[PDB]
Amino acid sequence: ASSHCLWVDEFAPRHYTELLSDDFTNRCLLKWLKLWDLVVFGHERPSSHEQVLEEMLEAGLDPSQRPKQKVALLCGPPGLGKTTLAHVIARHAGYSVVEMNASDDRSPEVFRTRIEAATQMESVLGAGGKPNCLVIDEIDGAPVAAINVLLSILNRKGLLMRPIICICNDQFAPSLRQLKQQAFLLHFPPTLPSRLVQRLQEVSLRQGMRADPGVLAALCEKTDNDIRACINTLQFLYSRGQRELSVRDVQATRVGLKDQRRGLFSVWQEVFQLPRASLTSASQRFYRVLHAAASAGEHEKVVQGLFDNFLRLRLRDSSLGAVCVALDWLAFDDLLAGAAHHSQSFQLLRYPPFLPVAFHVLFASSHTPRITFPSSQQEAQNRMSQ
Amino acid sequence: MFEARLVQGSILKKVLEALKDLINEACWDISSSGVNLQSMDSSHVSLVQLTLRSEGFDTYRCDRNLAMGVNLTSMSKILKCAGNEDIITLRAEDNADTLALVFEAPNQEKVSDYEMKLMDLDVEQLGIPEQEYSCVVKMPSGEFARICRDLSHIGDAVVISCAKDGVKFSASGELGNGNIKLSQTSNVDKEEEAVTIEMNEPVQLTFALRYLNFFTKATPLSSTVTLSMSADVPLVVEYKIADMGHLKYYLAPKIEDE
Amino acid sequence: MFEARLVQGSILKKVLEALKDLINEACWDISSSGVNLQSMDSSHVSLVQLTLRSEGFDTYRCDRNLAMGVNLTSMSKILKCAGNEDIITLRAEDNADTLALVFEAPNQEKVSDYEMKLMDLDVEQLGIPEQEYSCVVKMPSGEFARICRDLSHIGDAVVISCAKDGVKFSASGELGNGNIKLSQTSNVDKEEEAVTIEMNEPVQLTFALRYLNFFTKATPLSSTVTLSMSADVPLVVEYKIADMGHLKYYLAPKIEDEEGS
Amino acid sequence: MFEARLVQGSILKKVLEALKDLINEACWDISSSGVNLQSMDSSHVSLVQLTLRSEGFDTYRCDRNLAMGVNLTSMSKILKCAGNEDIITLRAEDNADTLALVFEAPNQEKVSDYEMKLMDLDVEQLGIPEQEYSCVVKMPSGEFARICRDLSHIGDAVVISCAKDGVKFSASGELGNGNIKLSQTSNVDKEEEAVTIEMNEPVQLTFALRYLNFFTKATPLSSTVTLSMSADVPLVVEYKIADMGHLKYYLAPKIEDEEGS
Amino acid sequence: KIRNLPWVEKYRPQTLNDLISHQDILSTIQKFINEDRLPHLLLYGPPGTGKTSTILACAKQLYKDKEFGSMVLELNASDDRGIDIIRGPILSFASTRTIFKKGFKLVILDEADAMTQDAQNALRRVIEKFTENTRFCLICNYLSKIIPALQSRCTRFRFGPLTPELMVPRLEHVVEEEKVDISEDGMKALVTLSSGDMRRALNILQSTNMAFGKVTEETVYTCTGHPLKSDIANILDWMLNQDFTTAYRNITELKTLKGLALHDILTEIHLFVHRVDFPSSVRIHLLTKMADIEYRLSVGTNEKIQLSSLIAAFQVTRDLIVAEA
Amino acid sequence: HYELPWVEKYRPVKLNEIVGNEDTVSRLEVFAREGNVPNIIIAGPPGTGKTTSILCLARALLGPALKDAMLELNASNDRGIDVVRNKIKMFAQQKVTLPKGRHKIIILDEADSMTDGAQQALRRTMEIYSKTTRFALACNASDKIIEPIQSRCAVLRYTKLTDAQILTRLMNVIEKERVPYTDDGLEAIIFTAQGDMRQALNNLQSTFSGFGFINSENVFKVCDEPHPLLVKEMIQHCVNANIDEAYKILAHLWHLGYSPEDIIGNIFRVCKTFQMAEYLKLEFIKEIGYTHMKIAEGVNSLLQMAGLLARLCQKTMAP
DNA sequence: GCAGACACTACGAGTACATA
DNA sequence: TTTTTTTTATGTACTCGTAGTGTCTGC
Ligand SMILES: Nc1ncnc2c1ncn2[C@@H]1O[C@H](COP(=O)(O)OP(=O)(O)OP(O)(O)=S)[C@@H](O)[C@H]1O
Ligand SMILES: Nc1ncnc2c1ncn2[C@@H]1O[C@H](COP(=O)(O)OP(=O)(O)OP(O)(O)=S)[C@@H](O)[C@H]1O
Ligand SMILES: Nc1ncnc2c1ncn2[C@@H]1O[C@H](COP(=O)(O)OP(=O)(O)OP(O)(O)=S)[C@@H](O)[C@H]1O
Ligand SMILES: [Mg+2]
Ligand SMILES: [Mg+2]
Ligand SMILES: [Mg+2]
Repeated sequence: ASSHCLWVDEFAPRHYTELLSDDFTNRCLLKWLKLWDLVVFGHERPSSHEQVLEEMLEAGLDPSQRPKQKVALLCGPPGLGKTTLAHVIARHAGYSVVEMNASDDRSPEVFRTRIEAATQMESVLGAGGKPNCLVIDEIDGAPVAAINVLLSILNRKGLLMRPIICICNDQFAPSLRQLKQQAFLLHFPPTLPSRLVQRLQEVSLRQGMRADPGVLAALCEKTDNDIRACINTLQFLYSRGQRELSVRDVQATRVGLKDQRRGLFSVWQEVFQLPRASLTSASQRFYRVLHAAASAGEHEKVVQGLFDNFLRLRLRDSSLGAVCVALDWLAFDDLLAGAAHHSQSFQLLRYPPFLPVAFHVLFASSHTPRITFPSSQQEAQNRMSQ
Repeated sequence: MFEARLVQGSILKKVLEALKDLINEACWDISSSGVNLQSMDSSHVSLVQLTLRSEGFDTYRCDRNLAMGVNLTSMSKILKCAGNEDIITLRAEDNADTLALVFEAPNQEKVSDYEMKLMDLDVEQLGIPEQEYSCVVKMPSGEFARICRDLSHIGDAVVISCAKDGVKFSASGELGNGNIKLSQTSNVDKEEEAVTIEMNEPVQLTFALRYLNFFTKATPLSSTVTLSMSADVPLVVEYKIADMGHLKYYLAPKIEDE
Repeated sequence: MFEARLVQGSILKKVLEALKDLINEACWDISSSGVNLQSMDSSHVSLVQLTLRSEGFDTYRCDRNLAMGVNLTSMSKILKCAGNEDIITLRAEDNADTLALVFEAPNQEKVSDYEMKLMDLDVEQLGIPEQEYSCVVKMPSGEFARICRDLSHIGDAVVISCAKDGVKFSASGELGNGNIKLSQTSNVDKEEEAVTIEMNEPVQLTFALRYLNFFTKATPLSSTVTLSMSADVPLVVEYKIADMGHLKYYLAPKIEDEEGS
Repeated sequence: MFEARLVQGSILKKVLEALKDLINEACWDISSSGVNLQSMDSSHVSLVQLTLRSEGFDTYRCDRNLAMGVNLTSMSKILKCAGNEDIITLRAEDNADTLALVFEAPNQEKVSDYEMKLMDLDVEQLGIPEQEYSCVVKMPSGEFARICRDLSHIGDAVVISCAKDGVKFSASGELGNGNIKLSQTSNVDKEEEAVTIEMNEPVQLTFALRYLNFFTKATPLSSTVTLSMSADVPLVVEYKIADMGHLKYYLAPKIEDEEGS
Repeated sequence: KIRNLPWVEKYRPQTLNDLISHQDILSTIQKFINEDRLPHLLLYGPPGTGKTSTILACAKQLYKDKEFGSMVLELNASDDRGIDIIRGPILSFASTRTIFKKGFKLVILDEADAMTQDAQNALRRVIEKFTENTRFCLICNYLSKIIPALQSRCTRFRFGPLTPELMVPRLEHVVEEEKVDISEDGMKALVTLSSGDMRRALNILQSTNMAFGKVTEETVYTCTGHPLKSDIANILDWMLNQDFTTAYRNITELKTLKGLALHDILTEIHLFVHRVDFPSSVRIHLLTKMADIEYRLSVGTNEKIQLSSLIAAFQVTRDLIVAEA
Repeated sequence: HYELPWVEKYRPVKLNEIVGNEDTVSRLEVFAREGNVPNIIIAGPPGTGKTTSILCLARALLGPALKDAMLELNASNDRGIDVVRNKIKMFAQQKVTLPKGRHKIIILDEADSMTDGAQQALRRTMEIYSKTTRFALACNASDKIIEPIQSRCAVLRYTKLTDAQILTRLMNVIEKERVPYTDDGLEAIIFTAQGDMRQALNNLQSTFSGFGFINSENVFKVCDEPHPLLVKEMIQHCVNANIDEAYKILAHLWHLGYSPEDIIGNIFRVCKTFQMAEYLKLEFIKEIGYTHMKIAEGVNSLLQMAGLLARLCQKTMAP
């Protein structure tokens, strides 16, 4: 069935030794799932960001013979292997994977009865049946009442006897904010380029296509360390007309270039800090900053971060002219928002995307600014409401 | 070429209403012996084993063994329009993507032909559930449905305890405690209401109410139901139909015993 | 002076509940022969031709011919609070805007005079061809409503065919197909439940289920409906009211293209 | 000391629902004759009087002429927790700043006490003239509620006319006029259905619809209703609630248009 | 018979031969109709140029009166045109055939710039899929409010402003049909104050004929309230030739005597400063100051202070122009 | 029968009749000949041939099973959260017998109109049933499609068609339709097309129906010259503080009947990608937004656009 | 003949967003 | 290597929860 399936499914890992994630996260998830071995399998013996995880793996158990963090929340950018890690780690620890993803109904009653089905009963095969590990994929799109249902099931003192592992893409969702305080938080770093280059070499040599490690490194750079996007791009670009991959096919924007939603701190860093030493022209930096600030989204938070961070830099303008024209640009955005929300004319909403890039023309430095998250406007509004 | 002429649509209606909210798919296995359906939930909570032999149909033609993976709701949509007492021709080809059902449901010579598209369901294999049950009792189906509804009125789960005496049902809630004690009811004229006990080694388990109600929704399918339960083996209810086959429901107990 | 008198209020309630989600506004054409209403739907796909005879009313007078365009949601709200056993008087003057509906309460004590304001729509008259149809089928209205409701669960567009054998309905949907074929059901004790075939040439045409389900709401008006079909003229649903008049529904076929292959 | 007992709990459970969205507070005046409530609405249009005599209570203790002021946003939630056929006791001390309502739980196993803070409101009695009205009529209560509800779908304001023929309700809107009349209903078995006329001078006044619907929210308290009108006096809607007392509603008319020449 | 109608509705070009200006576009659309090759049309332009009249004349030419209600679906901004309407009545009208007689149907979407972009995105495959069965005509004034996917699917005709040379014979036809005594200066004033818009030409003609009984230059400029060219030339000469006080007194007396408004004075002075050979630094300052004054007149501001600022904007540049030499 | 317009009559039915984007179209030809095509999202300008390429690929892959092995959904369909859960997933689960290397194809045309939740529900039914069904999405704005869907598909990006690529298809249509022409008329059709094959075919059909001959005068009598190439000269004049020529271009655009909103939109679109100083570009964009607020308020005259041009000329001579 | 239960659509309500 | 919240004023669109209500089953 070589001509029947995708290369992302033909080269999917079927064992723990074939995973492409960070080894620390794999070991932490496996140790967290083996902390359930006493309650689930009835056996005493199973066979910085790192420091908190290693402490919570060695923190012990509650007197109900369970981990005190009963939910493992998995976070990261798309295409890293989070679903693959959850399924491989669950099938490796003797469990049976029960999936509940975003393609289901996700109403607070259907979510409730599906969790009660998945976790509150034993196997219908009797003895020898594998336990159920409830994998909840795409929890960041669930409503807040579904998260409340999940937490009420998690905090019944009706006792939860089976592990639950949740997978999300953005950990800072407003529906998961109570979950992060209660979950074994595993954040996925981007995959190592050398490991992905070696894996793409293995895939291309299995498919009989020749490629240098340089063009595969360029493809990994293009797709922002996405395994699935790189393998799909190789599957399209190889075909069977030609054998050897060319560097200009990867360098071209026709195949393999997808839109990446930028983080807020990455956008503030690329606005305030110049790139380190082509790309040295000011026009390319102008267009790059404009497109990154447009592709991030959440425009009001970007404006608040610019307003709260631009006076904390090592500003070279001692005459305060750059600060004055930046405040003029901020007042320009505010007037545009007011006029668009007053006259119902939202074609005025194409100019405030040029507010961040103006800051990039004003306060771009070669230093390393410590960008903080904006809180002053929201704290002031809450205090004014009080 | 597969043809099965079910003599009455009542049994098909009661089966597809019994497992309407129970299983998400129907996997009909077609052989020369009859039609088999061994389906399991995705969370491994309930199991359905339905067998309809070839003698229970008006006709039965089966050239090759077939696997009909079909949607539950798409067939409930069909037999919401079927007839209670009418002949139902369930037919399919050897290598086809469709499954046809021909009937004359309103008794008004209204020739209805309803087709379905198959589901491509992965071939999971469940060979034989082991049957070495210590406690085998017999009960009427209607009284079981009534007591399951009475438990559903109060609680959310049933504590079921077998005994040489009979089967005790318990349920607890904030409103109150619902409890009955089954007695020997063999001194009646009806043979369906007689409770026959062939048990040893009494077992007390806890089961979900919703799956028990879905199992006992098949009360008019058979007059008498058989209960088979033991320690660490899931509970079986069994409806023996009169001439077509039999139906087995398997329910896994709760982890929190008592 | 226009003054019609519906002998009971149930027929007007059934008519205005059949057309409520279909007809935008009611154009009552008034003459000495009776009351005519030829109105298209909001989508300009269906057509409604209602003809009420002068002999069906209690008292009917009409000096000069009128053409009253009135709103339908207002008339629906008027006819909602109307009885099924009481006389309803429709009044209209020569050069006024008040179309008066005069009836009694369900308590049967107090009068109720509900005026409506006439509209100015001056729409051009649509010509009914009144030609012969290649298929005429007499069938009960309840069976037609039941088969349209059963075909609405499978698909959205229904291929209806008619031949020498009988009328056939097909709904190729997402679950699958539903093919219901009924013929020669005249061998019952009732007279309304019968399927009769009058004309010759077989026709297969596809129609929307929403408009057919809207047309089936005239089931309490007539026990037996007539279906007229041909390859060029549209589908006609003809309800023959017992002693008041008749109602014709015209539905255009959908555009279907075969596969190039 | 104020200490009163009711004979039926449905009196409060039918009289506070009309005052739920009509008036913002309930001011009770305590005297030896009974309890008197005179409350004007926030828009200065409606005026509610409620006089329940001391002969209708199960017991009644009143030493000093006191006035209590309670809110509606808490009493409406408290009243829904109470029963229907139980007994309600109202208690108020001489110097305390709370009003206690003691009744039976709907489970009929425990006694429920609810306390409400006394709002110290500074009002003055407006003073009804109690003059001779130019029109007095008697109507059924539920029929008047159905009449006020049927004009809600037509216009935002109603017109009440009262000649010697009877009482005419009109509702002129963008849809069309809705006119209903009631006259000479003395030939019925029920005494509460007697639509009668009592005065001579005809009156035609335009009133609001929302306030009349709020007035007809208190219909099953009494059997009949009374309507009093004059040329400039506001509309008086009188309910004779059983034996303990009566209720009066005052509704001001609208400003008439400039139809002069 | 006679009717009580406005002259922009009493005189509507029911046929394509009665429209005056866009002769190549109308010839192409007439050859579209005659060859039975009518595409999806996109008529865009300034108001009062005859786009709705064009599509109504085409609909009356294509279809008879006995079948017009079954072939044409006309929707405008007064109707609900949400995405439920595109998926509902419009899609059912497109996907079904006719009732009485065979033919292709016509969906007219007047004022299509007022449609939401969800409805415009739902329109795309309705237009593309049922091209043989039904035709679509979008009419707009702003082309930027229609998505580029809908602009690709329709052939677009720009109905530009009506030139005053071709505007005269239609106005002469309306004048002869209404028994109006008009001079040549009155017709010149009509085609000047209309500015490529037959609606305002007919409205000003009807208003002047009702107010005065004759249509001359004085009657048109009195009924409209517009200042004459000599008044604007006098205002510019006073602003450029003498001091602040004398120019202020003369302009104030001219505005009080003739009842002029500052918006039209600003418009005509803006038209005049591009004709006067100013230096480029003077012209930029004058344009900026006059745009500021025109923006200040859009709210509750005293017109006397704005008139003084209009005088000030030229009293600043007088010395600069003279010292430039 | 009614003859289709040349956009719909001369829609390509094979993948080798599609001009432009030669490498991507050639790889789609290889995939249509062989099979086992990955999930695909085609993005690009309108009129490039994305729907044509997807439909031709689906037809060439499926053959006679196109009626039962393809699910085509548009923005004219519902395709909300309840349709991705119930209809798309049931089609992905549906058994369809196909030859080797061929899968079911769920064409989701114009995928920008789908909401975020429907695209979130699309992810797991894309990933699970990939051995039996495939996805072919077409879009204009690729940022409207979320990043999990773009990771689950091969993102092909179509570029705007060049002059020779449209000229080859125009020569094919002209030789099919026996249309007389000159080279200048075809150059004018290319000029009015602006990289759009739909507009090229529409303008060719309009000119041939109206006049019967394709020279520059007959094209420009019915079609129109493009806006931003003329706006760019005015912006270049405003950069050099030349107010007279900028007002000449502005008054020429005003007398053509263009509204102030279209003119200021073209001015902003030119000033986004203009070649000048970045701080001067930001000053220009801020002045354009300040004028556009006045346009949206209600004051939209020729004097306001002239004041905008004067302020843009002031921004040059104000360091 | 009349009470209990089933699904049906209409309607209330919360939320997001609107540009290139 | 750094995260909590409701304002902008309409119009539209989507999604979900709730409530009359027509009709079927049963003793
Ligand atoms: N070691 C590996 N070698 C090759 N392919 C792999 C490997 N690990 C994972 N993959 C594939 O790469 C993809 C990983 O993405 P998934 O784990 O399925 O989803 P995800 O990582 O959670 O990202 P999102 O947010 O769901 S898009 C899948 O298509 C896997 O089959
Ligand atoms: N070209 C024309 N020839 C003759 N009369 C015209 C012409 N254009 C406009 N008119 C007159 O102006 C009236 C209105 O013109 P319309 O056809 O409505 O123009 P329009 O382009 O639709 O304007 P908008 O954009 O809808 S406000 C017509 O009824 C005619 O009386
Ligand atoms: N590359 C091309 N080669 C040949 N004809 C083309 C090409 N692109 C477009 N066309 C023609 O233009 C018509 C429209 O093409 P489509 O593929 O529907 O446009 P599109 O690429 O989908 O752009 P949008 O975003 O859907 S408006 C086709 O029917 C062809 O007649
Ligand atoms: Mg995943
Ligand atoms: Mg118009
Ligand atoms: Mg397309």
